[PDB]
Amino acid sequence: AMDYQPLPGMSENPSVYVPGVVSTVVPDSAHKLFIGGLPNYLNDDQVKELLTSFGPLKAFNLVKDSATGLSKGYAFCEYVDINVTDQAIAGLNGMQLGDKKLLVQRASVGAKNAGSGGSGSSGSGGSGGGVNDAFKDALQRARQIAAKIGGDAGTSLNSN
Repeated sequence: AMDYQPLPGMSENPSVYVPGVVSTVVPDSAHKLFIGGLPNYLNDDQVKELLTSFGPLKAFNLVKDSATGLSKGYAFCEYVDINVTDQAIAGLNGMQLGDKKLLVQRASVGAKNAGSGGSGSSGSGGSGGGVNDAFKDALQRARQIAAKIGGDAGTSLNSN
């Protein structure tokens, strides 16, 4: 048994009462983050602990292979805190966990992803001050939870 059922009338919880928490399909918006270069053995739930560390997440849609059923190495997610997007992406881009680092860029409804030529400018500064640079705490958290799960060999859904 590996599922979450809330108790109707007994605690509404902070933000876990919803079974299937964080939408598995992320509605196309400008606060949609694209994470590329992530381990194929990490899916939405497992990557949540890395991404949600910076702010509250609303939806998480990993690119999953339809052939055999594993992560394709990329994911799309959106912060409910639309403001946190700019800070989180600035802190999470280049997130280096062990020997693998993720490329976190903006999907923006299939805009261009980081621009890379005109469409990726006007942001070369004014990031220091608002970004909480605790990627150390996020790293430790993520890597220890990844180890806790055993690299997709268990669960960390402690919802009781």
